This record gives sequence, structure tokens and C-alpha cells, in this order.
Amino acid sequence: APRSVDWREKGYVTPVKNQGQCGSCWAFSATGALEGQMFRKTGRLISLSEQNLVDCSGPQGNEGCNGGLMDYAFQYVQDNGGLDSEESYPYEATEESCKYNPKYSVANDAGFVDIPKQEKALMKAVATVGPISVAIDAGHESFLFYKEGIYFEPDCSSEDMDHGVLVVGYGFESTESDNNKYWLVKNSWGEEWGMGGYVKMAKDRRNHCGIASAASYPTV
Ligand SMILES: *[C@@](O)(C(=O)NCc1ccccn1)[C@H](CCC)NC(=O)[C@H](CC(C)C)NC(=O)OCc1ccccc1
Repeated sequence: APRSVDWREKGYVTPVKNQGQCGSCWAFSATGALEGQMFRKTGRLISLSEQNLVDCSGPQGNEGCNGGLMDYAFQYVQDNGGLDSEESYPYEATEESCKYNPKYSVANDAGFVDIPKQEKALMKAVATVGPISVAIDAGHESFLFYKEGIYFEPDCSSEDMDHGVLVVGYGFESTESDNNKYWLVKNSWGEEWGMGGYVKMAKDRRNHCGIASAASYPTV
């Protein structure tokens, strides 16, 4: 597999978004992964509606601003037969009734794939498929104040993930500790967080923060 991958360079990735004060990270991770697979298929990158998922995918198991799972969002898009664009169904950061409108649907999927819970399998999936939805343990002061470098938090759990994000690649840079590999991760806290809204998460360090425990992507 390649040593460095960055799907932003191949057109698969929209700009960083900001979920506000709604617990909808799962919806931003899911739209990011589906933005990437829709682009793979059609060659057109269209920003997709997180609000659509927040308001409407409750029947698949999601709980709006109180949390959800990317696989439930992928299920919704399939069950529902579509997903509206960001421009047509903009983000309000609050749960409201479902206003999905099929005329404005710009994406679909036929299910999803759950990646084996190993960083080796995550790597192979990122290298071949595109951006991948993942869950991580983001509950640490260090994650809030991240600015640059390879994020490593010794108290990070590999089974208790609380936060959905999007792996858009991986790479390496020399470091003091010679733990040089990272996942390139798009967050949903705006551009002012981290490195333009991205974080380099430690890679091949015992599934740091559980990034490989709940990884998946939609089938397009
Ligand atoms: C996500 O981390 C998030 O949105 N973080 C920022 C934020 C802003 C405002 C309030 C809270 N958080 C989000 C927060 C939890 C509310 N995390 C999730 O939704 C996670 C994601 C998974 C992949 C780990 N899911 C979650 O907590 O699911 C709860 C749940 C319980 C039962 C059934 C379905 C979902």
C-alpha cells in the first residue's frame, strides 16, 4: 500500500464544516464519507445535508443532536432513497422535524461496509476506497487545544469512542519519539480548530483512540 495518501488532492473532500452545539458529529462524518463515494462515482463533489440526517434518520437508530452512528446514516440514505444537498437543506444545529425532499436529493447508497477492527485493514481501505468514517475517543483537553503535529494522548481509549470523524488519508513526518505515522482526520469543529480543522492522529500505535474500531464507508 502507499506510504502517504491524501484524498483532498484528488477532489474527494469538501471544506471543513462546523457542527455547532449539536451532537451531530456522526452526521458530518457520514456526509463526508458519502461526499467521497459520490465523487468517486460521478466525478462531481456536492456538499450534503447533515441536517437531513439529524432530522430524519431516527428510524435507523440515530438520536439527532443527542448522537448517532454513521452506519445508521448510511442505512437511512438507502432506506430513504436519497439525501438532500447542503445548499437545499442547510445546517441549523438543532433537531427539527424531517423536511427531506426527494427533488433535491443528490446522493444515494446501497448499504455500507464495516472495516475489520485493525489499523492494517483501515490503511488498506483508505488507500483504495477513499475517505472513511471512523469513531474516536475525543474526550480529552489535549484534543481541544490541538494545533499541529501528531496527536497522541496516553489516556486515550481504544474501545470507548465518543466522536465521529473522517479519515481522508495518512502519512508520516519525523518526530522526536520516532512514532512518525499518522492518520489525516477531518473534524467538524470549523477551520479554527486544529490544523485548519484537521488533526494528524497517531497511526500504528495500538489503535490509538480507537480509530480503527468502528470504521466504515457507504456503498455507492
Ligand atoms: C459527537 O462527538 C459530537 O457531536 N461532538 C461535539 C458535540 C457538540 C455538542 C454536544 C455534544 N457533542 C457526538 C456527541 C455525542 C452527543 N458523538 C456521537 O454522536 C457518537 C458517535 C459515535 C460514532 C461514537 N455517538 C453517540 O454518542 O451515540 C449515542 C447513541 C446512543 C444510543 C443509540 C444511538 C446513539
